[PDB]
Amino acid sequence: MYAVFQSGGKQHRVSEGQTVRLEKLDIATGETVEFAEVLMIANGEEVKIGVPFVDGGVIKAEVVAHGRGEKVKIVKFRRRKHYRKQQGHRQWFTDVKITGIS
Amino acid sequence: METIAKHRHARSSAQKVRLVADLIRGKKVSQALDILTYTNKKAAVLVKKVLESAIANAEHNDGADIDDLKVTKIFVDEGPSMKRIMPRAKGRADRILKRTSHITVVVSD
Amino acid sequence: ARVKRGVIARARHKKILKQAKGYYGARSRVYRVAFQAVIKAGQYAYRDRRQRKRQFRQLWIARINAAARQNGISYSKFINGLKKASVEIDRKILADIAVFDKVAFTALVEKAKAA
Amino acid sequence: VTGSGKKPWRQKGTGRARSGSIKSPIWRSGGVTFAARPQDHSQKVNKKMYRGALKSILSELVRQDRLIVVEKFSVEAPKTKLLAQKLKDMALEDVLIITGELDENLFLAARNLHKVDVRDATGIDPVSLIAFDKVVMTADAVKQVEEMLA
Amino acid sequence: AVQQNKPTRSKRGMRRSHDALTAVTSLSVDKTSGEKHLRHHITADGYYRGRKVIA
Amino acid sequence: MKTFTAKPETVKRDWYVVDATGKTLGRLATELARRLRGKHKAEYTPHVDTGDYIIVLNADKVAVTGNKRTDKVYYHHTGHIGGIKQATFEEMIARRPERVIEIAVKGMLPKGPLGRAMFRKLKVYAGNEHNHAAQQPQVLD
RNA sequence: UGUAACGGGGCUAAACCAUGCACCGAAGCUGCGGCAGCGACGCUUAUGCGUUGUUGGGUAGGGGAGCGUUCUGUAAGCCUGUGAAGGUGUACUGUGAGGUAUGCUGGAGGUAUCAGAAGUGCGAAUGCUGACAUAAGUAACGAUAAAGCGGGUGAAAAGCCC
RNA sequence: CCCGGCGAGGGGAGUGAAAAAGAACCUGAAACCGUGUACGUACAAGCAGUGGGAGCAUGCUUAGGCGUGUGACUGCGUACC
Ligand SMILES: [Mg+2]
Ligand SMILES: [Mg+2]
Ligand SMILES: [Mg+2]
Ligand SMILES: [Mg+2]
Ligand SMILES: [Mg+2]
Ligand SMILES: [Mg+2]
Ligand SMILES: [Mg+2]
Ligand SMILES: [Mg+2]
Ligand SMILES: [Mg+2]
Ligand SMILES: [Mg+2]
Ligand SMILES: [Mg+2]
Ligand SMILES: [Mg+2]
Ligand SMILES: [Mg+2]
Ligand SMILES: [Mg+2]
Ligand SMILES: [Mg+2]
Ligand SMILES: [Mg+2]
Ligand SMILES: [Mg+2]
Ligand SMILES: [Mg+2]
Ligand SMILES: [Mg+2]
Ligand SMILES: [Mg+2]
Ligand SMILES: [Mg+2]
Ligand SMILES: [Mg+2]
Ligand SMILES: [Mg+2]
Ligand SMILES: [Mg+2]
Ligand SMILES: [Mg+2]
Ligand SMILES: [Mg+2]
Ligand SMILES: [Mg+2]
Ligand SMILES: [Mg+2]
Ligand SMILES: [Mg+2]
Ligand SMILES: [Mg+2]
Ligand SMILES: [Mg+2]
Ligand SMILES: [Mg+2]
Ligand SMILES: [Mg+2]
Ligand SMILES: [Mg+2]
Ligand SMILES: [Mg+2]
Ligand SMILES: [Mg+2]
Ligand SMILES: [Mg+2]
Ligand SMILES: [Mg+2]
Ligand SMILES: [Mg+2]
Ligand SMILES: [Mg+2]
Ligand SMILES: [Mg+2]
Ligand SMILES: [Mg+2]
Ligand SMILES: [Mg+2]
Ligand SMILES: [Mg+2]
Ligand SMILES: [Mg+2]
Ligand SMILES: [Mg+2]
Ligand SMILES: [Mg+2]
Ligand SMILES: [Mg+2]
Ligand SMILES: [Mg+2]
Ligand SMILES: [Mg+2]
Ligand SMILES: [Mg+2]
Ligand SMILES: [Mg+2]
Ligand SMILES: [Mg+2]
Ligand SMILES: [Mg+2]
Ligand SMILES: [Mg+2]
Ligand SMILES: [Mg+2]
Ligand SMILES: [Mg+2]
Ligand SMILES: [Mg+2]
Ligand SMILES: [Mg+2]
Ligand SMILES: [Mg+2]
Ligand SMILES: [Mg+2]
Ligand SMILES: [Mg+2]
Ligand SMILES: [Mg+2]
Ligand SMILES: [Mg+2]
Ligand SMILES: [Mg+2]
Ligand SMILES: [Mg+2]
Ligand SMILES: [Mg+2]
Ligand SMILES: [Mg+2]
Ligand SMILES: [Mg+2]
Ligand SMILES: [Mg+2]
Ligand SMILES: [Mg+2]
Ligand SMILES: [Mg+2]
Ligand SMILES: [Mg+2]
Ligand SMILES: [Mg+2]
Ligand SMILES: [Mg+2]
Ligand SMILES: [Mg+2]
Ligand SMILES: [Mg+2]
Ligand SMILES: [Mg+2]
Ligand SMILES: [Mg+2]
Ligand SMILES: [Mg+2]
Ligand SMILES: [Mg+2]
Ligand SMILES: [Mg+2]
Ligand SMILES: [Mg+2]
Ligand SMILES: [Mg+2]
Ligand SMILES: [Mg+2]
Ligand SMILES: [Mg+2]
Ligand SMILES: [Mg+2]
Ligand SMILES: [Mg+2]
Ligand SMILES: [Mg+2]
Ligand SMILES: [Mg+2]
Ligand SMILES: [Mg+2]
Ligand SMILES: [Mg+2]
Ligand SMILES: [Mg+2]
Ligand SMILES: [Mg+2]
Ligand SMILES: [Mg+2]
Ligand SMILES: [Mg+2]
Ligand SMILES: [Mg+2]
Ligand SMILES: [Mg+2]
Ligand SMILES: [Mg+2]
Ligand SMILES: [Mg+2]
Ligand SMILES: [Mg+2]
Ligand SMILES: [Mg+2]
Ligand SMILES: [Mg+2]
Ligand SMILES: [Mg+2]
Ligand SMILES: [Mg+2]
Ligand SMILES: [Mg+2]
Ligand SMILES: [Mg+2]
Ligand SMILES: [Mg+2]
Ligand SMILES: [Mg+2]
Ligand SMILES: [Mg+2]
Ligand SMILES: [Mg+2]
Ligand SMILES: [Mg+2]
Ligand SMILES: [Mg+2]
Ligand SMILES: [Mg+2]
Ligand SMILES: [Mg+2]
Ligand SMILES: [Mg+2]
Ligand SMILES: [Mg+2]
Ligand SMILES: [Mg+2]
Ligand SMILES: [Mg+2]
Repeated sequence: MYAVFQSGGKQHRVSEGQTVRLEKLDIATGETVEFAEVLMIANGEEVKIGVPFVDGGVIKAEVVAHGRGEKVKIVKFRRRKHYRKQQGHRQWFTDVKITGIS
Repeated sequence: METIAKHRHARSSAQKVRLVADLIRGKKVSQALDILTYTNKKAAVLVKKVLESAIANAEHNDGADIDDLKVTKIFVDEGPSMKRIMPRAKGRADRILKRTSHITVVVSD
Repeated sequence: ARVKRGVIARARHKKILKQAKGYYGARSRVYRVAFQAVIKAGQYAYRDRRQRKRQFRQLWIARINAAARQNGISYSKFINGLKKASVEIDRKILADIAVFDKVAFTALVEKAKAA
Repeated sequence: VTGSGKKPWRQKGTGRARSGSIKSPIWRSGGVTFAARPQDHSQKVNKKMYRGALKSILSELVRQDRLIVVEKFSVEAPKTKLLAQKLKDMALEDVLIITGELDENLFLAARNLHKVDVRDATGIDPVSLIAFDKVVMTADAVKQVEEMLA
Repeated sequence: AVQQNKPTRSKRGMRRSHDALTAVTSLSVDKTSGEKHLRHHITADGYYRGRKVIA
Repeated sequence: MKTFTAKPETVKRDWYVVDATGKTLGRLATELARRLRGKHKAEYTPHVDTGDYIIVLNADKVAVTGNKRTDKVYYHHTGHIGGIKQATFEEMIARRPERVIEIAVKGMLPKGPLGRAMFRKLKVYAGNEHNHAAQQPQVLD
């Protein structure tokens, strides 16, 4: 059932049905997306290869949320040299629910 | 019922009284009153009088029955310390601290 | 205008002492000691975001090298075999497939065998 | 600060931080490093700038319609009760009643009223014309202020 | 002489683990009167092994 | 996705036998230390003891190349005033043949609780007979 | 002081020399987001950007833009016993100084916005004052002239009385 | 009233809006010292954290997943001025 695909400059081993958090897409809050960058599909045997992507495989998904992650503090501190820095960060994500491993 | 009784500003440090107060903990009042009769310490007399009070405290006011009574919570807290000077050799002065304790006893069932 | 500063300082100490919550001894209880630990925790936190990426790559590569040698191929020839077959699948997944679906994994090594 | 200039303890020898006086600001109960002195905070303004500012603010009241210009404005007898009642017909509350001929009758009648203030056309201010919600100017007062500001 | 730097709550505790004193848990009973006392010691009233010792 | 990590409870540890007769010490010890750690297994995790139980029988008969049967010394301090005790590879096998494989493996494993934990699994033996017949320890090479 | 002159185990190849494709390997480069500084840009317009290339380690130091505090004006206004400030938790939120809301405690003050003025922010100065630790229940209890027993009073007596 | 030495100190009752407002008396922080609950902790080496991470203990709604506390084991890691 599971299939592999590239999204936010990185790949995801995903199954049909489950939710997946991935990097922000330029998409509305409840539209839909079609990943034609499918690298692999598994069931009985394996529809692998295709050079970068398979052939006629498309991973269809639905956009769940458009939130920001945990606050990651960044503390750069040079000991002894009268210097320190403070910087928060919240990475944007897009949660997507898979609805078709063709 | 819980029925608290406590010696506040008891002239003895926590450390010493807490040594006795570990003997009695989750023990039957009748058994606990005996121990402190034959515990050879000043703090035994100090803690006993609080418990022996706490039991009557409990029997008169609230709960009654001496048989079913256990010392549930007994604890000592460091009270105020009164400062005193003690002169040492070669002119220097040393601040002695006369320490006090807040002995609390809780006799529940 | 005299500015008494008992309110603002306590809040600043209290903020940091909350970040040091969990540490052993005075490092949790005592601002002057905690503030160092909270900074060093930040220095290590900044560092280990870089090391997380290194360690996991090693961790996957070990799993792939383990799973490949079961099938008879060493990691070096496997990845070259995949790169010569122009397979874009990363270590993260190869290691995940290697653990979970070995019946699947076998075919990737058999594909690497061809090249 | 009251005290002696004598060193509480000698420079060296004693295992303590070198001290010179009881009065030093790093100590308790004496010092305050940069102690304030009774100082004059009043600052210069150029005649043309003060006139220009009055001309600027007094012109803006014509836009906002806070400047209620009138003919003769004067209470009958020295009484607040009449002044409070007569402003209800005029539909006012918080005002600066500017007048050329300053009546004692009108003045005495507007001390106890908080939101009313009665100032002479000569003694107009920048802050007051801005502060109050309307400004009632007498035809004589306009003529005086016109000549004053120029 | 003199500590180089202060010990902890833990160490201070670790040292005191043995300071805890034990109870008696071994009270006798006088044959005649039925009074509690220490073993081989006389009673409060003045008895020892069911016989009157001191008035 | 958070990657899989082996769970100490779920790990299914296997038993093996390795006849060390006529084997090269280091190249044996290396392959032993590889398995003991749990490297060969595809579910390898560095913080869990995934490796297998190994029985190394005929340890006394282990072979070494060059002049190391005489030349190779095993130094150890006694934790004393000036007690540095040495022993050659002949003299080591002469007294304690189990120590040779033990020491050769121990160094190759990691150092720490898990490192000591994954050594426990190794079961060296001088004689051909082993009393671990109950586990059905299959043959390994 | 201890092997102690490969980092160790260990090796006749896991050494050396020569070639050959592999792979690992950094915050280096590429990938996908997000932020900011400049310079150009169609020339927009009074600046958002179809953009657009580009940077963006940093001590002394120089130049920008901010947070917060007590106080004065807006304020005899606004929020407050249907619970202020302060104390103490929790959950959101901003790139940071921080900010918002609320549980308990508290029992009466607080203060938007935009301005103004500062005793305006502390971890260090063998800093100054108070509080509390540590060593530690450790040393010591002040002449080595010496106590012993009985009775008395007392809640209790080695020390008080006889 | 009750315990105690016709004590110190407490516990009830009673006043009061309130007595953890009871005179050591508004508020009651921190250091520091405790009592009880959850986990860890007696073959294990070092600025005591940090990334990874099993188990165990607790909450929520669902018939599956999270948060919080803990942190076995493990890569890196020599405080601040
Ligand atoms: Mg884009
Ligand atoms: Mg206990
Ligand atoms: Mg003395
Ligand atoms: Mg003396
Ligand atoms: Mg003298
Ligand atoms: Mg003030
Ligand atoms: Mg924790
Ligand atoms: Mg945490
Ligand atoms: Mg400390
Ligand atoms: Mg704390
Ligand atoms: Mg570093
Ligand atoms: Mg990298
Ligand atoms: Mg002089
Ligand atoms: Mg000096
Ligand atoms: Mg000193
Ligand atoms: Mg001063
Ligand atoms: Mg004074
Ligand atoms: Mg003064
Ligand atoms: Mg000036
Ligand atoms: Mg007004
Ligand atoms: Mg008046
Ligand atoms: Mg003119
Ligand atoms: Mg003129
Ligand atoms: Mg030191
Ligand atoms: Mg001891
Ligand atoms: Mg010798
Ligand atoms: Mg290591
Ligand atoms: Mg074990
Ligand atoms: Mg030597
Ligand atoms: Mg050597
Ligand atoms: Mg080497
Ligand atoms: Mg080589
Ligand atoms: Mg070469
Ligand atoms: Mg770069
Ligand atoms: Mg980018
Ligand atoms: Mg150009
Ligand atoms: Mg661009
Ligand atoms: Mg810079
Ligand atoms: Mg501003
Ligand atoms: Mg503000
Ligand atoms: Mg303010
Ligand atoms: Mg104000
Ligand atoms: Mg006013
Ligand atoms: Mg008023
Ligand atoms: Mg009012
Ligand atoms: Mg009114
Ligand atoms: Mg006023
Ligand atoms: Mg507010
Ligand atoms: Mg409320
Ligand atoms: Mg409230
Ligand atoms: Mg508040
Ligand atoms: Mg804000
Ligand atoms: Mg604000
Ligand atoms: Mg509100
Ligand atoms: Mg409120
Ligand atoms: Mg008032
Ligand atoms: Mg105020
Ligand atoms: Mg305020
Ligand atoms: Mg204001
Ligand atoms: Mg408001
Ligand atoms: Mg506001
Ligand atoms: Mg506004
Ligand atoms: Mg200051
Ligand atoms: Mg301070
Ligand atoms: Mg400093
Ligand atoms: Mg004071
Ligand atoms: Mg003692
Ligand atoms: Mg000692
Ligand atoms: Mg001792
Ligand atoms: Mg001693
Ligand atoms: Mg002594
Ligand atoms: Mg004496
Ligand atoms: Mg002496
Ligand atoms: Mg003498
Ligand atoms: Mg003599
Ligand atoms: Mg008598
Ligand atoms: Mg008498
Ligand atoms: Mg009597
Ligand atoms: Mg009497
Ligand atoms: Mg009597
Ligand atoms: Mg009696
Ligand atoms: Mg006597
Ligand atoms: Mg005597
Ligand atoms: Mg009585
Ligand atoms: Mg009595
Ligand atoms: Mg008496
Ligand atoms: Mg009292
Ligand atoms: Mg009394
Ligand atoms: Mg009461
Ligand atoms: Mg009654
Ligand atoms: Mg009642
Ligand atoms: Mg009442
Ligand atoms: Mg009432
Ligand atoms: Mg209350
Ligand atoms: Mg209330
Ligand atoms: Mg009460
Ligand atoms: Mg009450
Ligand atoms: Mg209460
Ligand atoms: Mg109460
Ligand atoms: Mg009050
Ligand atoms: Mg109070
Ligand atoms: Mg408190
Ligand atoms: Mg407190
Ligand atoms: Mg417990
Ligand atoms: Mg337990
Ligand atoms: Mg346990
Ligand atoms: Mg051992
Ligand atoms: Mg253990
Ligand atoms: Mg140790
Ligand atoms: Mg270490
Ligand atoms: Mg640690
Ligand atoms: Mg941590
Ligand atoms: Mg972590
Ligand atoms: Mg985890
Ligand atoms: Mg974690
Ligand atoms: Mg559980
Ligand atoms: Mg549940
Ligand atoms: Mg480690
Ligand atoms: Mg290290």
